[PDB]
Amino acid sequence: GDYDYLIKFLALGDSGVGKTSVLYQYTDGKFNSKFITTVGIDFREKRVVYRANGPDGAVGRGQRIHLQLWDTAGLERFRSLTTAFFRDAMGFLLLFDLTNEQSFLNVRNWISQLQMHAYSENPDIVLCGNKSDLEDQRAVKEEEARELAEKYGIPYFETSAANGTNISHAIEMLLDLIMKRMERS
Amino acid sequence: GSPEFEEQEAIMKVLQRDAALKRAEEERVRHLPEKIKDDQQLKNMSGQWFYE
Ligand SMILES: Nc1nc2c(ncn2[C@@H]2O[C@H](COP(=O)(O)OP(=O)(O)NP(=O)(O)O)[C@@H](O)[C@H]2O)c(=O)[nH]1
Ligand SMILES: [Mg+2]
Repeated sequence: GDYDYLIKFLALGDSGVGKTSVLYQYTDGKFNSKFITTVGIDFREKRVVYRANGPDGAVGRGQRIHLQLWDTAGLERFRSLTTAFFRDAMGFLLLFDLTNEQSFLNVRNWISQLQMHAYSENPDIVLCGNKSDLEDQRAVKEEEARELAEKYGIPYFETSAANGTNISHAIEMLLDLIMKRMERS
Repeated sequence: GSPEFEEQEAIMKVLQRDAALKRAEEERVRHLPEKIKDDQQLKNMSGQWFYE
C-alpha cells in the first residue's frame, strides 16, 4: 500500500482494435502477435509517479499512483457486462484500429454509450488510433480522425501496441486530465 | 466445463482479483488518518472526491 491515489481507467472499442495489447505494452512492455480475444473483462495494473510540473530534485514532490486499467471485450455478446463497468471508471481510453475503417466509424457510437453510462455526461476520454506500425494496411486518414477528435474536444494519439509508440503519452494525458479534475473539485 | 461455464469461471477470477485489490485499497485508506489529518487531502487520496 505504498502509494497515494488509486486511479481507475477503462479501455473500450471494437473487438480486435488492440485494447488488450495497448494495455499490456504499457504495463509490461511486451506484445503478443497472436489474437487472444478477451473473455468479457480483464484488468492490468501499474505503479507510477505523477509529477504535474516536471522532474523534482532532492525533495520528492511526486504523487504515487496505482493505476488499475480495465480491459473490456469488444464483442457484443459481452456488451452488457462491459457497459456495467463504465460507471466506475474515472477516465476512458477509447480505441479504434487504423487499418479498420468500420472501427473508426463506430467511435461516435461508443462515445454516445459513455455519455449515457459514465459517471458524467462529459467524462475524460483520450482517443487512440491503434496499429500505426501497419502503414501498408492503413484505412483511416489521420486528418479525418483528428477532425472527429476535434469535434468532441478529445485528445487524439496514433499508437502502436507493437512497439509502444505514443502509448505512455496517451495514458499519461488521461492521468493528467483526471488529476486536474481532482484539483478542480 | 462447457464454454458458457468456462467463460463465467474466467470472469469470476478477474472479479476475485479486483476484490482483493479493493480490500487492500480500503485498508490503505483506513490508515491514512495516521499520517494525514487534513480532511480534503483525505477525500482526494481516498477517492471520495470522485463520488463528490
Ligand atoms: N501490428 C500491430 N498489431 C497489433 C497492434 N495492437 C494489436 N495488434 C494485434 O491485433 C490483434 C488484436 O489485439 P487485441 O489487443 O487482442 O485486441 P482487443 O481490442 O483486445 N480485442 P477484444 O476486444 O476482442 O479483446 C492481435 O493479433 C494483436 O497482436 C498494434 O499496435 N500493431
Ligand atoms: Mg482484448
